[PDB]
Amino acid sequence: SFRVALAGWLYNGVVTTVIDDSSYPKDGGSVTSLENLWDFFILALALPL
Amino acid sequence: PMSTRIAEATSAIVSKHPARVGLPPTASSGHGYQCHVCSAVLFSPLDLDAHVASHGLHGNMTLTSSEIQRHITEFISSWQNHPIVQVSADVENRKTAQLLHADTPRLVTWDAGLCTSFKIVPIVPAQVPQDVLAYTFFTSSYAIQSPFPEAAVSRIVVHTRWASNVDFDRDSSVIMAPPTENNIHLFKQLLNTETLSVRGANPLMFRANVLHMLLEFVLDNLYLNRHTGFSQDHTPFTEGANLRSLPGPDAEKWYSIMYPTRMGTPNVSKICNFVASCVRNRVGRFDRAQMMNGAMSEWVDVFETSDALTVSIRGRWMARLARMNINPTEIEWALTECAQGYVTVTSPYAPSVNRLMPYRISNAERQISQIIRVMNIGNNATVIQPVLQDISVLLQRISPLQIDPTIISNTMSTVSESTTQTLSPASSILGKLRPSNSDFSSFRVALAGWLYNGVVTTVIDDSSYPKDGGSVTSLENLWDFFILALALPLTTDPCAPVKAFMTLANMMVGFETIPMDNQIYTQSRRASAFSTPHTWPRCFMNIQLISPIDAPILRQWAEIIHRYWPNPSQIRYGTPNVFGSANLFTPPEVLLLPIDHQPANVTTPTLDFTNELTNWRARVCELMKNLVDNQRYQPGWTQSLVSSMRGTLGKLKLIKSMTPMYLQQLAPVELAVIAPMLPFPPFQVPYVRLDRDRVPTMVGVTRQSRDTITQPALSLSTTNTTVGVPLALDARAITVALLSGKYPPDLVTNVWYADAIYPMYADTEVFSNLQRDVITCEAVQTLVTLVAQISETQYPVDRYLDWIPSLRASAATAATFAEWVNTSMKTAFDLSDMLLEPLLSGDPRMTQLAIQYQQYNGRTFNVIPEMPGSVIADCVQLTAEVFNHEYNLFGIARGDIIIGRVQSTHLWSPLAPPPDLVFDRDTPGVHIFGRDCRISFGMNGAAPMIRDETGMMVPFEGNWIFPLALWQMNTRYFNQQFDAWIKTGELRIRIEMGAYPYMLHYYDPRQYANAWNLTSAWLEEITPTSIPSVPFMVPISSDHDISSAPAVQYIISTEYNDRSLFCTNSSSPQTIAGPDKHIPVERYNILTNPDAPPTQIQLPEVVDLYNVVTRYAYETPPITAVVMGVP
Amino acid sequence: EHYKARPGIASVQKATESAELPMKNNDEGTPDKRGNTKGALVNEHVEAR
Ligand SMILES: [Zn+2]
Repeated sequence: SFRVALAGWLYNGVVTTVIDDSSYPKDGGSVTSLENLWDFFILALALPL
Repeated sequence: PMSTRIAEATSAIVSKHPARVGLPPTASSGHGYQCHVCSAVLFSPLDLDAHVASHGLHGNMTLTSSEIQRHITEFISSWQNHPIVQVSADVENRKTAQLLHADTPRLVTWDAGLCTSFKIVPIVPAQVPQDVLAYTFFTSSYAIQSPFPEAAVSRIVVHTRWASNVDFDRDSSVIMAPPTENNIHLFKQLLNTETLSVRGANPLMFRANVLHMLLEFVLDNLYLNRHTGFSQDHTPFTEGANLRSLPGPDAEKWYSIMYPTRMGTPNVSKICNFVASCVRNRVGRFDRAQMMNGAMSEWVDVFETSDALTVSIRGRWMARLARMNINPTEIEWALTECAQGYVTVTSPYAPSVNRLMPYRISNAERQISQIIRVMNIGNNATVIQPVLQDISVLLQRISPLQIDPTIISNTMSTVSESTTQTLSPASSILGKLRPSNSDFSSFRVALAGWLYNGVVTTVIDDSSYPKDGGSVTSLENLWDFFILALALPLTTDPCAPVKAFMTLANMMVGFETIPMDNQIYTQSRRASAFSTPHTWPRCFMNIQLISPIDAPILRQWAEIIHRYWPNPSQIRYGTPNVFGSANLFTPPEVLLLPIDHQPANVTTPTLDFTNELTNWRARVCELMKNLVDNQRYQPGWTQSLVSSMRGTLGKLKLIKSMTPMYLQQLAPVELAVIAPMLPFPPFQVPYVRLDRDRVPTMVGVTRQSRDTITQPALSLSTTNTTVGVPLALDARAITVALLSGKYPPDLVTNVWYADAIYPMYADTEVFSNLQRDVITCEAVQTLVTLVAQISETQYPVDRYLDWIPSLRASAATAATFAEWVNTSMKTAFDLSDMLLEPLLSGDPRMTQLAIQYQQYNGRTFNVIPEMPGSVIADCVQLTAEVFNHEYNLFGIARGDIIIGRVQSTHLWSPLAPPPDLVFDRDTPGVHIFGRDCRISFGMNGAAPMIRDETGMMVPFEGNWIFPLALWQMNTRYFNQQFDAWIKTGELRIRIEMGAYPYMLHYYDPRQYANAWNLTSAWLEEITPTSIPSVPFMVPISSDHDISSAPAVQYIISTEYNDRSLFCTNSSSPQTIAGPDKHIPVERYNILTNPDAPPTQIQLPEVVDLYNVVTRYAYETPPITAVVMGVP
Repeated sequence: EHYKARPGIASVQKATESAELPMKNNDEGTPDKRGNTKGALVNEHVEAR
């Protein structure tokens, strides 16, 4: 995924890379859940690329 | 096998539950265990099973495997949820073993041979039969032993401990071959994992390799000097001097190597000329300290062969150890102060024998190690539990206190209860006052957690609370509040007081209301959820929000908490004279306590009531009586039940326990006696009683700077890591321990402690735990001083090895180099566990040690220990400073070479070339080639061209200047174009290297010689990641006249670095043709200059190879052999 | 030889060979010589799915 994102940087106008649907917290999650906290961390660090 | 079988059975019993996941519930994917009798979906096996059981018409139940499984799951859930069972283990981990006992280094080792690291080796044999001079001239024909080898050429090379007879063997040695042999494997060792050729080394790593070489040199020469024994001289060679006798089988060969000025001078050879120039009265011993009759002299000063560098290194090592020294009287005073008078040790009173007991270290060297071992423990809770358990068992073994619930039983049995009732107050607390899994440990574990509140916080388990909201109308649920109220003050939890307020608030919901802060932390939230200073309700700090008309019981309980919670105090353990002080955020020699201490005044204790832990029980029982009093809270009760509850409370208030008396008078004394003999010193932060503004909210440790801010005080707040971890306990166990205490009837306090405390002050592990801290600080400082040589750190250091080529190092390179440093420093000193590894996780380019905690206000207290010195880093820097001038002795050349044909009959050595044929950038007519260079062929007979820096084109001839990397990057395209012109043309190139190893090929001066084969091999074997050692072609010296023959020479150095040459044509009268050099008189200063004092070294320029060294004879006994105890 | 390349000539050549191939020739939807559009009779969206 890392290097495919790097490669997709060059083809913005034909293909757009979006992070997978199943990488988000299930049901939106809650801040009362450690699992969803870590899910949000991973997602926030992954999105900018 | 039976192991697998019992393991499978244990799993089949204990693994009745799926897992423990933290997520909100869910009908579909919320682990909902669906029943079948009705479509409901439960969220637990036991819940589903109670479902199915309540299905089944309770009157008609019979035994079934289903019922068996139900009861087994219900039973195992409790054992799984017990806190001690949750946090516990039998086998030790690497980190806990490191913390509880670390491999003590071996720092006192002795040497018996002569201290030296430089040896003279013959490189070319002499010609003892010859035509001009009869063989009877030479002294070799008479089998005379000379201190220096007879030979045509004698060099001087490096071999650490070639003449040493050691006690323990440091496993780091720097061994070198003579110059006429390959030494590239000494410099291709650290980061050359990509170089193919066995005879090649990457030039961009000579600096790192040389730094590692100097470190191993210093680590090898760290020994003390033994006093062996002397012997009068029975021959007339000396004026009856006293001569050593070093141990060994072939020992008779050392009397001519140790003493150059003892041979005869019958000849006019070079050796005899030197020995006749020397002085006569500097041999053997000339000083000693004989403090006893019939015992070895304490130390001597002896003249003998030895180098000033190793003499200086061992002198500084001995100085450091002499600082560490202590004596038996001070040890006696220290142990007596630590034991606090309960143990008497004795020291002798007479003329000593000069022991050497290096056990004293500063406070910074101890705080640094405390910070490191607290960094190795953060957030784990399986690394810190075993320490508390060990202290717990030690407290139980040392304490004169017993526990027995029969006291509570007999106290309860006196109250009268009605036989015709449905509620039994005396019979309810007796039931719920038996701890689960019958463990009464939680008392001693909580009592041992007082020593560690900065890294461990003993909270009370969530299971001890009233199970999802209490109720004042429930008797079995009111005893739970009683137990929690008695048990909370003994915990380290800073938020202990807000619980036992919210517990009663939860229990009376619907009877009294108070204004909360949120819709989330309402009054019905579980009391165990309020564990932060942030969550304390406003009605707990502003009590007038609670009204006396609405919530009288809550108002009264809040006032009781604010006015009668126990007060902290201190005990003042330890003695910081011999032992350093390890505590960071408290003053040295002080121990904090969460309860008041008050020394007893009779060693035969009897019961009394006057103490805070009994006043607290009195207050709690009074308020329990109050909240039972009115019919506003418990309307359905009878006068009988109310009077029975009153009686049980009023008698439980007057129970005769020794536990509060104990915790006031004797427990802190035991803690103070146990603390100094503890392998992990106490690490505390202040105990704030009830204020919300001073509760500590973190404890962080830093190990590196952040961006550019070099000062630790500015990056400590933003480059730290939080440490700490809670540890659950058992309120029922703690409260039964508080309620039932007892002393033996024959208790005499002094006699009890005098032999309870003795066996723990007879072992000496505490003294050996200090040398480990010494080596830790030494390692940290050595790493900081070495990494600055290749990187850019924020520490001021001097840089001698800047002329050596080095690469642009990154974090990975720094980490690798630090790994090599760590490995060598463990191999020396012989310890196998972790050392310097906690610092290697980050990058070791901006290291720094510091720690801090922060209050609720935001006020932060930091501790930045001052980095003490380090003899090892000092000696490494000294060795580098000496390398700067004596680099040739380690087989290194300095400067750059000049490839170019020179055919002549002259005998000038290529390592000392005549200055007429060396050019530089400041020479008229020199072409400097840099980066943008292209070659263009010549067509139709025109000569090819190459591009100067300035854009010019020049034919293949003249005097040029290459950076080495240019050739090294175009090695094959340049060979084809240039090698035909260098060989028999007019081209001369000056490759720029800066530093490079070298070999030596000698040749008979009176025959044809030609170095093109060696030169072409070198040029051909240059490679973008390696170069082979630079080969030179040197002539052989000649004792007598010879004939001249042509020689063709191609490679020459730029500056004079033929410095390792010792002597040429030794044993002959003079040298007639070739490189001449007599014995170096400036080397042997003490002998050749009568005015120089005996102890006088000119170190940074010459090592002098002969001087005065002091040999010691000290005794290193264990402490138990000098400080005896009186049982 | 005296020198082994740092990344590796063989691996770099293999990767460049793989990345050097010309793009595929999407053809479905265009007529042949006789005039018949070549491709499989399937829905225009089912094809993209
Ligand atoms: Zn059901």
